[PDB]
Amino acid sequence: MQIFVKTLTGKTITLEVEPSDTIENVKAKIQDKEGIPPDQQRLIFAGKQLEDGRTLSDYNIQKESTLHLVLRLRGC
Amino acid sequence: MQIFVKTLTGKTITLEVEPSDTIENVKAKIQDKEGIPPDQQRLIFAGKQLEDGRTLSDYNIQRESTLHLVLRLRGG
Amino acid sequence: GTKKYDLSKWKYAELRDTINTSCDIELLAACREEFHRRLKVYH
Amino acid sequence: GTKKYDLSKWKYAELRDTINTSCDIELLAACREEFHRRLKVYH
Repeated sequence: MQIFVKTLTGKTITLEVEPSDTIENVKAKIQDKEGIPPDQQRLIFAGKQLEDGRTLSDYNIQKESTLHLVLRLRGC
Repeated sequence: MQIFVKTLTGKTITLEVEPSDTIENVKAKIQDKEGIPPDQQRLIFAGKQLEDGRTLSDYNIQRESTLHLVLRLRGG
Repeated sequence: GTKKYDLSKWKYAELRDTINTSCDIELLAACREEFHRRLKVYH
Repeated sequence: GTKKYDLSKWKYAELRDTINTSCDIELLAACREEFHRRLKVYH
């Protein structure tokens, strides 16, 4: 499958994956593309924050899905 | 357990089921009543999409529940 | 309920996503409308 | 820079939660920018 990832400015990123792929796996791929560490990543698919222990199938995230990438800020 | 299913136009449908009924079983019941095949269906409740491999109880869907029926447009 | 919404400036992903991530018979109808139109529309 | 929101009265939980609960790219951008500024600058 091929999913898209919209950045803040607008820069989109296309990544090839499968419904089984784990969110954590996707975040890792993005980290290999840009330079944002996982802990500093957050995937949101329309008012839906994806967990790091789930699969692109646990959200019905089909193909050509635009994933909003947000820089996970610190906290505690 | 009697449940209501609101259509797009506004026509509602009363379907008799049980908390142990699988969304897939329900979709089938509708396919028999109207003519919309399962794959071409999508129920929404409490503002949440219902999965096919789940049951009504797995969504706190009690009796007299209003299920939003949407025609899953196949394409993408 | 009165007057739909012009979802012409919308996108395929948005519309689909909305129906796959939103819950509003109103929007669902509007989205399904523009969706069907796109198929029935061909200059 | 055009038509923005005044996030000069938000809280840590608001921004963090809003970003973790919301998905409004616009807000996300303004939320992150204000979050950083607060750390970088102090006025």
